[PDB]
Amino acid sequence: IVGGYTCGANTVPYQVSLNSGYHFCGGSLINSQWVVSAAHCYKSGIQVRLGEDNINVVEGNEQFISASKSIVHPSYNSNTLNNDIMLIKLKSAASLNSRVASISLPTSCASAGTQCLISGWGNTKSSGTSYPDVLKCLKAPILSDSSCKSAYPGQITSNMFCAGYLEGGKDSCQGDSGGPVVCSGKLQGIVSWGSGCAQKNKPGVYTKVCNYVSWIKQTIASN
Ligand SMILES: NC(=[NH2+])c1ccc(CNC(=O)[C@@H]2CCCN2C(=O)[C@H](N)Cc2ccccc2)cc1
Ligand SMILES: [Ca+2]
Repeated sequence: IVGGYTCGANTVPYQVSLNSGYHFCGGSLINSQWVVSAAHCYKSGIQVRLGEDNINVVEGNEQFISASKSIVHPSYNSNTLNNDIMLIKLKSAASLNSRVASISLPTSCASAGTQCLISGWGNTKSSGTSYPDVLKCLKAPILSDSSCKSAYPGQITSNMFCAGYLEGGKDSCQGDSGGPVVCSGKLQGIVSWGSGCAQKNKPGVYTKVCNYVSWIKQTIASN
């Protein structure tokens, strides 16, 4: 997260870190057994880390749970990141508490102009690299689809939306991949892609979760 702020420990209790020896992606807890992340975060051997603030220090509220299965969206395209969503099942149910909590799936999509909270442990620099160890947060509005497509002509599908600031300076970044965009209490986006980070006229692009709620609900009920 570039241009954001330190969230505060466990103030985003649905935020998970995906760990394969190191943090490599974010995700969102949607019930005690399931996490939503980005398909571009797919790999084997995932440990889900819940209750995290500083990902390099055991602070006392963590739950570390291995994934038992991962399900990449059936239509994910790795060349374009269309359908950039994946479900991860926990081998044992998380113990839900005020620091480890699920985020509600959208009943309805959100409209342009709605403010959202984006969070993660990704790079905080718009040029170069600095990775924080505590969770960072950013308030950012959904941008119009026309400004999104103007920024990225020929690349935006109906399964994507842009959010952030066309002037630059505030954005998500590498390492935030797969983490949440929460608007009005619903998981509306997943950190997906963009050109650089926090660059002028290059806003963040996010998987449009509301298009996937039927698939999520049917997939978790059958797995
Ligand atoms: N909001 C942002 N500026 C931002 C940008 C990037 C990321 C992390 N996501 C990435 O790094 C993804 C993974 C594959 C390549 N990639 C990218 O974002 C590429 N830079 C652009 C690209 C390549 C192929 C298809 C779609 C988009 C997270 C946030
Ligand atoms: Ca920790």
